[PDB]
Formats: sequence, structure tokens, C-alpha cells
Amino acid sequence: PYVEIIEQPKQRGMRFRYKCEGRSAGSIPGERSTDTTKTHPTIKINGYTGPGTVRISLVTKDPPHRPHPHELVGKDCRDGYYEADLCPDRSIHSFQNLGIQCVKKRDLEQAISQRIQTNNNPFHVPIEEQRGDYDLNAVRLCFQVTVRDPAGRPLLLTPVLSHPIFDNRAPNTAELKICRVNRNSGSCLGGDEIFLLCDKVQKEDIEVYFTGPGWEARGSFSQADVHRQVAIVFRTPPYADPSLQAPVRVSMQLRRPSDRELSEPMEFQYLPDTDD
Amino acid sequence: MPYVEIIEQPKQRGMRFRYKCEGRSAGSIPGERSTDTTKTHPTIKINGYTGPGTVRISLVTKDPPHRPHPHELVGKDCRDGYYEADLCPDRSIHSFQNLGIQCVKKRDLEQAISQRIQTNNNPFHVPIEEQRGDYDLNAVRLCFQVTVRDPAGRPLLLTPVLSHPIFDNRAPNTAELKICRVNRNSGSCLGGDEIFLLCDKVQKEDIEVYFTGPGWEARGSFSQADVHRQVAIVFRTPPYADPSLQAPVRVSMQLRRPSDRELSEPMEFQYLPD
DNA sequence: ACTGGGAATTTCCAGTGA
DNA sequence: TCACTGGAAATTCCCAGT
Repeated sequence: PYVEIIEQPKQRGMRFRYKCEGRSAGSIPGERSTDTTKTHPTIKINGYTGPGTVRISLVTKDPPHRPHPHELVGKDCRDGYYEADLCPDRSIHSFQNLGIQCVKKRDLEQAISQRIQTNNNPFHVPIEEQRGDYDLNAVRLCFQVTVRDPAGRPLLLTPVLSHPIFDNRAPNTAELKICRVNRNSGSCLGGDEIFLLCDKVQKEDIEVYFTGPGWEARGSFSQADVHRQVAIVFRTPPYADPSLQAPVRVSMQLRRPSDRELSEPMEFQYLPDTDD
Repeated sequence: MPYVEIIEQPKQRGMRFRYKCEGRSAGSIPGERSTDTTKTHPTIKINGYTGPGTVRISLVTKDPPHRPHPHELVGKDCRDGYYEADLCPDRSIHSFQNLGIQCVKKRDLEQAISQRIQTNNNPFHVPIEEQRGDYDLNAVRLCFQVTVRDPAGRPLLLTPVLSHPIFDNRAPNTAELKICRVNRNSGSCLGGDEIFLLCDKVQKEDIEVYFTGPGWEARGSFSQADVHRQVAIVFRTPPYADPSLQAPVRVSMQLRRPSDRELSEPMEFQYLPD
């Protein structure tokens, strides 16, 4: 048998909570979750239905998949991992109360010591390779299912990793959002100054991206024009056609080059320009 | 009796208090008339004496009674949170060019005060009874304590003199008010033009945009929701007091913190006819 | 008592003309 | 050169709702 993730955790929009905040850490939703239809991380065991247990732990985003210093917290969680029975009547299993508690950088050494001490090392990475820097803004769920073989002896299935879950404090992997803009039209010749307020970005990894059918262009600005990570002053690019006879609607959105993430699009109208 | 005169006060706004985690030294407090080209420092004049002696500089609370402050003075000739060095025999004017303010953490407050008492750092000899209540950790005064000599070499302690307050720039309610950028610096005299203003950190509950001219006063229109992450304000210009006008008129536009009535440097705004 | 989110408090870091 | 100078990040706190 083998494990399959049929509903991944939602990657973005969750804040990892510190122990000091004293509020567990909420519940990781499923990828296709909404207010109307709430869903949770779900696995399917293929080739087995019957008694079994599951451990869910946190490992690093990148290989080797070392145990992460952060902790899973919530019901049936101890020492930073979840452990409980699977229903023997079903092959599909969901997990409704998985929260992520982030450890402080000062307590990192201690946390890793606990991971080893509690035999929380799903990929059996050597301690020598567990030195080196951790990305404390990203984790993967690691599902470790133990079933029974036909003879009725405990059988540990191969561990399966989720997609990365990202702390929403980290701007490099956060959702891009335009909050406020002072101007949503301009000359087809470009060069109109626009003030844009956004959620926190990194000034060296941000673009303003204009698009239409078979057309793309970028706003003009320097790193100096990004104010405290939450405001961009830029100049509009020229439109493809400099001799517009009537307004043309295009999309404007934030773009993060590193992962090619996009904000929700926003309507911008290029206008005819008689003369300057 | 000789006495101490402060001929160059410290600059009140603009400088961060530094934590111990940031380093041993915490820069140097500039003088109020420092302008980078002309880089000045706090300086005192000792009227009616010149010769050997000592000068101690300590931090006291902004408001009376001037209790010793939990924060520490750090830098050259500093120890146990105060500056102490030999007075220059030759000159009667004395500059202090490496005074840094190291802020203690809120949880180490009781420890800090204990050190002040233990080191006899209490210029105004305030009873320990009064050293328990609330400290303003965002503001301090320098206290200049000069000891000179009589003709026989007896120490004579001159009256201690206080500086103007120095405010932590990293703290939200005592930071320097600064307009960094605006989308436009002119509009109609009828008002209602939308301004996007980028600024240094403000508190949305304690900020306004203050328009002023020769015998006129008005305020930018916005709600707390219009302050974006403490560093930007979207507001509507007020009407000028002349809806006709005819010819352009210039006015000042400033950030204002109502709590302490502080103002940013003024930015020029031009009202236009129609 | 458990969360969603803004900000206060404390820590870290890149560059800076030298 | 590297002790400063601001910008960014990490950690803690708090209010306002269920």
C-alpha cells in the first residue's frame, strides 16, 4: 500500500503563532477550502482498509527533509507531531485541527534536540546533515502511516510530503495585494506617475505588470521608490499603440519575479493623447 | 559660586535609542544646530572657573522630580550608565562628542533602577520611595554635574543643570514627523483633491494633516482606515478660505501629532482658482 | 477560551563612504 | 576599517470580535 494526498494544505494566508501568544495555532485549511465549503488536509491509503495509525510531522521544504524546529500543535499533538488512529472502515482521512507553532531562533538548538530525542526524523537524516540553516518561514507536512500486512504485523508505509506551507509574515512568499491606487487611467504615451499602496513587498523583488491580449509591459521605478515595503511610486509604460483613438482597458497587477506570483488584476485605461 | 551654562543643547528628535543587542556604543548625540556639514555636539560653558576638575553627565527623567533614568549613557568615558571624565584645564568650553543612549528592556527596568541607586547616580537626591512609578522610556534629559576646586583644592560641586529632552526616534509617539513624498503639491481652492502622502512611522489614532497660511488654518480629511501601515495617508484637501481666489496662493502643509503638538517640516501647497 | 490582524518592542543586517 | 545609519525582520502584546 501507499499514501496519497488528495487535499493539500493551503500554502499561504496562515500566520505561524509563537508559544508566547498562547492560542494553539488555529487549523490548517485544505487547498480548495472556502467560507461556504470548509475543507481540511486529506490523505488516501491505496491498497489497504483496516486498523492503522498516522503520525504527521513537520519537515524542511528542501532536501534533505530534516525535521523542522517548528511544532504541530492541537488535539492529539505531542512533542511537535500529531499521532492518532485511522478509521478502519474508510481509506480517506482528514485532519481538522493541525496548527503550526513557530520556535524562536534562540530556542532552535533545543527544538532540534527534541526532534532527535523523540525519534521525530521520518527520513532518518544523519545529525551531521542536520547542521545548516533552516527556513523558518516554510514547512512541509510529512504523513507517516502505519498499517498491517496480510499476516497482521505493523507495516510502516513510505512517508509522503505535502506542498510547502508558508508563514504569511514572510513577504517573499506572501500573497500580493494592491490596497489603494491614486490613478487608474493614463496617456497611451505612458509616463504618468502612480502611487500604489500594497501589502508588504521586498523592494528588490517586485514589479508592476501591465497586460492585455498579446501585450506586456512594466511600470518604471527604482528600489528607492518603494517606501517602507508598502508603497510604490512608479511611471506607467507606454501602451503598444501610441495613436489610440479611444480608451483601451488593460490589466495592472503586482508581480514578484522570483516565483512569478501575481496579485489580483485591476482595471487600467490607456487614453488617447492629443499633444503635449 | 561658578556655574554651568548649556551653550549647545542636544537635538531633541531624530536619534534612536539603541539596545545592548545592537552594540556597546550607540553613536553620538548631535547638537540642536547640527546640519551634517556643520556637525555639532552638546557643549557646556563653565562661567567663573578654569582649571582641573570633573564632569559627570547622567540621564534623568523628562518630568520632575528628575529621577535617574533606567536608560544608560554609553561611549567614551562612560561607565555604569553615566559619563565621567576629567575637566579640561585649559578651556572653559567643553564638548561631548560620543554620548550614546542605550535603552534598557522593559523587563529589566527594576534591575536598571537598582544599578542607579547602587552607583549613587541620583543628581537631585530623589528618595527611593518616588523611584517606583511609571518611567517614560521614550524621553530623557542630560544632567550636567560639574565639580571644580576651591583655591586649596577642595571639591566644589556646582549646581546640576538639565538639557532639553531627547526623544527616541524608534518609538512611535516620539518619532520625528516627516513627509517623504506627495503625489501633488497644488489643487483647487474648493478643496476635495485626493492626496497620497508617504511619511515616516505615525500612529493612526494620533495624526492629522495641518494646512496653515497667513491667518488661516484647516485640516486634511481622512479616517484612521486611510492610514496605511503607519507610513502613508490618503486624504482630501480642505477648501481654502476664498472659493473664488482668482490668483494662486501658497500655504504650508504639515503632519501634526495632537498629543504633543509636534509638527513636521512644512511642505509647500498651492491653491489654484477653479 | 480560541482566533484574525495591527502594531509595539526588540533584534538583526546591508551598505556606507571611508 | 568598520562603528554608524536606517531599513527590515523577528517577537510580543493587545483589541475585537465568536
